[PDB]
Amino acid sequence: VHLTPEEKTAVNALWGKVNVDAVGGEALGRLLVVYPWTQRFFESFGDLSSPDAVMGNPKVKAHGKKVLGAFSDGLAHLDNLKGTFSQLSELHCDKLHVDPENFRLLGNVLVCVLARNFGKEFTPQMQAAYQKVVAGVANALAHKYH
Amino acid sequence: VHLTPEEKTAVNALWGKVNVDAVGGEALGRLLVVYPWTQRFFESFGDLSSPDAVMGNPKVKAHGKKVLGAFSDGLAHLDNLKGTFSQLSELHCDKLHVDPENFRLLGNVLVCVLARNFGKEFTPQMQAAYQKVVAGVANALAHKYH
Amino acid sequence: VLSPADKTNVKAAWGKVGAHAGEYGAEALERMFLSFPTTKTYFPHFDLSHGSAQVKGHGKKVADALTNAVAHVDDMPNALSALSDLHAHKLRVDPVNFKLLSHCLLVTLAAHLPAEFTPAVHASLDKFLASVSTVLTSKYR
Amino acid sequence: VLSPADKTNVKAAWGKVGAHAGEYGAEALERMFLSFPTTKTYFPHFDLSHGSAQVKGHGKKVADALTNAVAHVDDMPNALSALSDLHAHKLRVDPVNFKLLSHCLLVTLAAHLPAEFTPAVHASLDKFLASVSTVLTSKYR
Ligand code: HEM
Ligand code: HEM
Ligand code: HEM
Ligand code: HEM
Ligand SMILES: [C-]#N
Ligand SMILES: [C-]#N
Ligand SMILES: [C-]#N
Ligand SMILES: [C-]#N
Repeated sequence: VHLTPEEKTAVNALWGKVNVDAVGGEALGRLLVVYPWTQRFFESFGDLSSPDAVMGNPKVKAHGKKVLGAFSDGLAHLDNLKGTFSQLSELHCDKLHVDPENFRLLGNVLVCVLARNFGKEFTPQMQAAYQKVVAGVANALAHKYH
Repeated sequence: VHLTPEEKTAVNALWGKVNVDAVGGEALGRLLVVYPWTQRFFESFGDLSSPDAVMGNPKVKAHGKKVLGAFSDGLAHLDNLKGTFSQLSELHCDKLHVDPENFRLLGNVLVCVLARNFGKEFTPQMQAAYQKVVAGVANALAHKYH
Repeated sequence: VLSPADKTNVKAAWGKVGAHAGEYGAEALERMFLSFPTTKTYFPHFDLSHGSAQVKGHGKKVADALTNAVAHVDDMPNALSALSDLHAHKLRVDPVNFKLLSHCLLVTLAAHLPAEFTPAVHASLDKFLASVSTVLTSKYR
Repeated sequence: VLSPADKTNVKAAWGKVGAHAGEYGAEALERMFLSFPTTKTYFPHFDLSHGSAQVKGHGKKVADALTNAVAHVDDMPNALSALSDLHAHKLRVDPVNFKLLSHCLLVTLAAHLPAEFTPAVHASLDKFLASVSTVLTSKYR
């Protein structure tokens, strides 16, 4: 993932304002809502019967927070993404059987939360940077498949 | 792409019966007919205004031979695919802008064509073996995106 | 979205399939389970062995479902609502799996009906299955 | 397949756009051009420079097309037969690009109308935009 000097600085700046305790949960939540079938991988999380149940579910919030954690791990090592996500890939890929297409969906859903929580500060330029970031995380997330 | 010995003799045994002057044209023609939008990348080829025109098109048949060859070339280098397919990946991804999903579709159409030209011989085991190949070829061509 | 011409190739096509759909449905599954191992996690307690009686009978079911889908190719959401409830509400089946199945049914069909599986019929059958996949993988009640 | 609840969310949410319908269409377009550069290959002779008038104008039509889409959300194939003729027959736009713009529209909405972008409306706008994408990438004449 190449980010020009300006991008790297603008990316981090917004990411530093990201409510590490609410955004991860809203991203995972939304993924579960907008793309229903993804719920099948989370049958142990409890209630997911309604949009309000999903967003308000404790295990969705707690886990989503771990998800953002992984993303930040990616933001800190954009040059060693495959080594950074080698552990998570074998899990999703060979242990959980998650199809790669869902990585791209979550990556995109996060971008939407970000746009919703930051508004006009999430400029088209800012978006473009985050789109290379999410693609890189998703791509590295599927390496044990390529 | 890893193939157990048995598969390697079976795959290459069926492939050795492949008419090298038609199958490629059939697979490419079918892609253009089944997934219409792929015609945009071949707009100077002339008449693609109907299935018959597409399948009969001289240039579709000619280019399809070049496509099959790249596929035969892969069957010979299943251990260095991203390497062997590096130039074409550069061509298809950076110069052409062909979304990766289309590589997957072409690989499958090739399979359908194989099933159509060989019948009972194209067994579920044979297909299974061939699916690993095409996905291997599509992944290699998509590398520039990875 | 299917065209009139698409609906005509579909009906005619499935027509020759006739009493062989059932069998074409079992082969498809068998091919899907072999070439795409991960699809079996949707069938844990099944007996997915080469030629299993369970695979052939279930194949028959998917087979009749498509037959029904074709007769009602104009109002499929209403006709397939029950199976929509199953794969989308209960099984929560990832849409990628349907492409795998649709593909395997095309391969199977191409293998049995060489002359009928023209490029035109191919296209149409693909659009048809894709539309069937969308209804089964959607939550619309 | 859209549910009776999906249509209801879309109608509520695309109504707040009001006069900012093609201020939002221009943004999603720019967002798309900047985020996913290959999409600009569909606009060879367009001034795609930042703040271009041609992209603004083109953003208006896009937005109005969606408004007309919302209005006939239950007869889109007929409603959007012309756009289908343009994108499917004449421009042969690869399906992946509709996913890119859709996503970019979902960003212009979450940015401009946060209180509308509830999870249920998000998921409903996504399905709705996928249905419009199918209709415009399908030849159904
Ligand atoms: C590309 C973005 C993604 C990232 C960065 C990510 C990251 C993670 C992390 C860090 C864990 C926890 C590791 C552990 O403690 O063992 C995890 C678990 C998991 N992820 Fe993901 N994930 C992503 C996408 C997905 C997608 C798309 C799905 C499929 C819907 C998925 C399904 C799961 C499941 C089922 C678990 C195990 C949950 C449990 O604890 O029961 N993930 N993920
Ligand atoms: C995954 C299988 C594919 C293989 C093995 C393949 C192989 C080839 C080869 C060997 C060439 C020759 C270029 C050279 O001499 O360097 C070529 C050209 C080309 N391919 Fe592909 N290709 C594949 C898929 C696709 C797809 C899906 C598209 C998009 C619809 C596509 C579009 C093109 C175009 C536009 C050209 C240039 C044609 C021209 O001469 O004007 N290819 N391909
Ligand atoms: C257009 C394609 C498909 C059709 C027409 C179809 C049809 C059916 C039908 C008719 C049933 C039986 C309902 C009953 O019990 O009466 C069924 C069950 C089932 N289907 Fe599908 N199906 C399709 C695709 C898929 C795919 C892609 C998967 C996942 C890989 C899948 C997984 C299942 C499962 C898990 C069951 C329940 C099996 C059991 O527990 O007995 N189906 N399907
Ligand atoms: C929600 C999806 C979309 C809608 C509703 C839409 C709508 C429209 C409309 C209304 C026109 C104007 C034609 C006229 O009346 O003069 C148009 C033109 C066009 N669209 Fe789209 N479009 C969509 C997606 C796309 C996508 C994904 C692409 C590809 C990147 C694309 C490429 C074009 C092109 C190249 C033109 C012709 C532009 C020109 O030369 O004036 N559209 N579109
Ligand atoms: C991870 N979800
Ligand atoms: C190559 N087509
Ligand atoms: C059921 N397949
Ligand atoms: C059309 N944009």
